[PDB]
Amino acid sequence: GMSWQAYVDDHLLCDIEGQHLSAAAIVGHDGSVWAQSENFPELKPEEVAGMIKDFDEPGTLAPTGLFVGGTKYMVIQGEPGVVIRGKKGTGGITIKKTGMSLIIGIYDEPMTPGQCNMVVERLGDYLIEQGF
Repeated sequence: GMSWQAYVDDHLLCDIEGQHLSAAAIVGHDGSVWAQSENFPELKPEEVAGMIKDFDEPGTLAPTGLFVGGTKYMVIQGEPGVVIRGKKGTGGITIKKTGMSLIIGIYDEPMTPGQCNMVVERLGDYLIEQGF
C-alpha cells in the first residue's frame, strides 16, 4: 500500500523533463512532518504558521518574506488559498495546500519554476481528490 515517504520519493523527487527537485516534504497543517526528503530543512517555529496565515488571508507573507528552514524566499505570484510560491536566486519553492496537508517542493537551476510548480501542484490535486 502507499506511504507518505513513497509519495515524497517517487512522486515529488521523480524526474520531470530530466530535472529533479532539490528537496521536498509533505507536512500537516499543524507542522507535523508526514514525510520528507534527505536534504529537506528542519522547519523553524512559526514558518508553517506563516504559510497557513497566508493561505487564509492572501498577501500577508509578501512584505515579510517567505521563510522555510531558516531560508528566505521572495514571495512571487501564487494562487489565493491554494498555492504559495517563492524565489531565491536561480532556485525557489512551491507550497501547495491540501485538505489537511501542505506539499512543499524546493528546486534550483537548471530546474525551472514551471517544473517545480507542475510536480508539487499535480500531486496536491491528486491528494485532494483522495480526501487529504
